[PDB]
Amino acid sequence: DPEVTLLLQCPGGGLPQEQIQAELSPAHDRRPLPGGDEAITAIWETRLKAQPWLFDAPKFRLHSATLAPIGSRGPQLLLRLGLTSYRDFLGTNWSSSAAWLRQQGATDWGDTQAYLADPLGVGAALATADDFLVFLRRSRQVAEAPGLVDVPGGHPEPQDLAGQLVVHELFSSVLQEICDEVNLPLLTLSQPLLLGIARNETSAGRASAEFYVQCSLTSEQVRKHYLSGGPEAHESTGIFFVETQNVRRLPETEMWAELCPSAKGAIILYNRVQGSPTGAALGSPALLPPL
Ligand SMILES: CS(=O)(=O)Nc1ccc(C(N)=O)cc1
Repeated sequence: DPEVTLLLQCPGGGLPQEQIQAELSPAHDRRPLPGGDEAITAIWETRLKAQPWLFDAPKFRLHSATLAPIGSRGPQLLLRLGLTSYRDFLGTNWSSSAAWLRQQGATDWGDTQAYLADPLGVGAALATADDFLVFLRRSRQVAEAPGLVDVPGGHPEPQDLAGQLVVHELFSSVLQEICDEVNLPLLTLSQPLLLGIARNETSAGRASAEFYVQCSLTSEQVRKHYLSGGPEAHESTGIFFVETQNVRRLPETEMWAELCPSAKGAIILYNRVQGSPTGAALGSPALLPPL
């Protein structure tokens, strides 16, 4: 699967908020473009002259993530974060010359991402009480991945001492994205666990944090809540459910070619981190069928 690369797989079946540190520093920001940031301003001006209702918004930028030695006490992950914006994304990762910026970053900084906005996404493997994962169909009229299958998520907007507030906003934002798009009550959702980080190589390597969330409602109750909002309550055009039993072999199905890269990342990390049992009981042939 060339359109997705794993940057991080979390240990212990996934990390809770209390085990993650963030360092938010201007040292983690995008580098100014070789010919000046005027090229981003020019793309933005041109876009507003066709769509004058568009607005900019701040975003978190992922610089890097370091995992502690496995089995250790204390914080298990450090996230190095800077700040970016929707405007900087449209002028870099979304630009037709994004591959040229990646090559110049390798040359100048030894870092393919140095000249890229790289806004941080969040996504969820959302499981129902009757053991299904939740999937959403994208509109065929949108600019990125039209008509493809997605999972719930988004790109969080800002507002270990500033750090712990940033980790809280990341975990908070995946729950808020589930409530806004699936129309679920917040009290039906578990605290999220971080499964890992995946990169979208079709969007010049931008990364998404992928989380596991468990809902106390059944698939039928989740569908009712989603539909009861009506067409204006969601950006997606449909919802559907796959048994967790069948998610194991999803990359061998015709569904796999319809999944957007960030949803592929969520399902690969769910299979590696929540699936794949390590012990004798769940490992037994009747419970883990070979092939
Ligand atoms: C049309 S989209 O599928 O919502 N794609 C996006 C990609 C990046 C950003 C960002 N973090 O600036 C926001 C949205």
